[PDB]
Amino acid sequence: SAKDERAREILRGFKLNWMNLRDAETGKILWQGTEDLSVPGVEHEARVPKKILKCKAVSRELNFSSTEQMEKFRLEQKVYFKGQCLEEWFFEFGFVIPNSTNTWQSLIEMPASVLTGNVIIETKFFDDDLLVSTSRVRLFYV
Amino acid sequence: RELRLLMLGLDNAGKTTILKKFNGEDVDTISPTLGFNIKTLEHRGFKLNIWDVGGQKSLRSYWRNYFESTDGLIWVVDSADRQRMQDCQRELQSLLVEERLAGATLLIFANKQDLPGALSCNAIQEALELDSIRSHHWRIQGCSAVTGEDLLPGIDWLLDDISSR
Ligand SMILES: Nc1nc2c(ncn2[C@@H]2O[C@H](COP(=O)(O)OP(=O)(O)O)[C@@H](O)[C@H]2O)c(=O)[nH]1
Ligand SMILES: [Mg+2]
Repeated sequence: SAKDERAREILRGFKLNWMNLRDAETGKILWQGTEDLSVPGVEHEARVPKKILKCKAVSRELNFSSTEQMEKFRLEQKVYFKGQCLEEWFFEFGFVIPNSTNTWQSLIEMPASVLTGNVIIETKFFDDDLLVSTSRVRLFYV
Repeated sequence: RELRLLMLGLDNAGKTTILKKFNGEDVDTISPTLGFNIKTLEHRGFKLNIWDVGGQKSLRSYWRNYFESTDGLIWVVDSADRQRMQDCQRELQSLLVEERLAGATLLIFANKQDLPGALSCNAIQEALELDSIRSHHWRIQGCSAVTGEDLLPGIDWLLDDISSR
């Protein structure tokens, strides 16, 4: 159907270029992952300085591209420790310009051996209710 | 509630540098915005969603898709680009008569005041016809996004005015 064909164009034209973590207080990037964050057969992971666990303020930034125009774009980001919720963010972008590259950033306010390897940042992007892309990044402190 | 601030202006006005400078981030590797740059943060107890949308000619036609629910409009001007000062004026006045932006507080950032040929605030106030503006509370604030000088005075006023509504 035309509708299914259009949604395939949307999915095919979307790309999460990079994601990073900054110490909000200083504005210094603690870790930034780039290359194919949403590529198959790869358990995306991040080696971030454990000192981030001492930051009272952390900012997380995302940069994504979309060849196709979208009308009700939004993202759902949840950070888990196994099954428990550490964080959950939502954001309605709405309109996304065709052939655009965009950035979104939020200022976010247990040991390290227990966390490391057991922390996942799951980002889901939707256009109304069409799942455009899913991203999982397992965190390792230091 | 969260406040939504929409930052627009011609390309090269310095919108992105102002936003990064304001958040204490490096502003030496800033490139043209080909879409939007959104920062969600808290300042003085306010939770803000600041939308820096690209100002290239090709992108302005999409600006209107982000007008809904805007509490404050931040219009950034390159104080040293006297050339496009007329186009700048027309774009702004066009925005001021938009229905989905009615009541929104207006902050005019006369940016790049660190540059030699930077027009005064009075000059920009005249060139942009701000005195005729009467459908929106407004204030012009000269500033420098590279040094960060006077960015807060502008933002702080904007938040105080919006909250009083
Ligand atoms: N000297 C000086 N340069 C600035 C200032 N603000 C921005 N720039 C420079 O102007 C260019 C465009 O800035 P940018 O923030 O990307 O503009 P935007 O197009 O409005 O997002 C970049 O080369 C910036 O480093 C300022 O206040 N003073
Ligand atoms: Mg920009």
